[PDB]
Amino acid sequence: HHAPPTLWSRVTKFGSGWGFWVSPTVFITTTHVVPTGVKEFFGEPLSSIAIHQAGEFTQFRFSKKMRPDLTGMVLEEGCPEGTVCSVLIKRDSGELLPLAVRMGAIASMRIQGRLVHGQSGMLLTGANAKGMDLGDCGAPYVHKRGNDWVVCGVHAAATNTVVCAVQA
Repeated sequence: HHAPPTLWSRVTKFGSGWGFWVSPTVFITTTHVVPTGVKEFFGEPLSSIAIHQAGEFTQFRFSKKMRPDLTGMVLEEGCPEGTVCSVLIKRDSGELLPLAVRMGAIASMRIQGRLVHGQSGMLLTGANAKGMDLGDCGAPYVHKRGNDWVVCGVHAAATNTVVCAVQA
């Protein structure tokens, strides 16, 4: 399943990586790419943003509609084992690079001394261009269930194995 243009339009440069608009008001990213010592995100003051973060997953809920062009989509805490997700990687040039990954177990993992609630996966070589393999932290892990796309994690770590941070 190819991610449609509106789905890619949710992937947004943020901090030292990327994040993803789940809805007009909800933005998700990986905690370690979030800038510190700032007074605003996307021009909105801290006092107008509800933060929900843990385990390398960060969610922002803005008090104002920031992306009213978007429908609200489902964010899930990971996905069933064996799901094939696409990691929606974008280059600075705007080139789109969906990377297929076979997902494994949701688990608690220590990664470089930080507690990560995440899901491991293995890149699906057979579903990516030859040689297309491992600043992309925060890219969303998505999959299509029935008629709807679901987001289930944000890119956090890699070595042919990857980990997305997850949160409900």
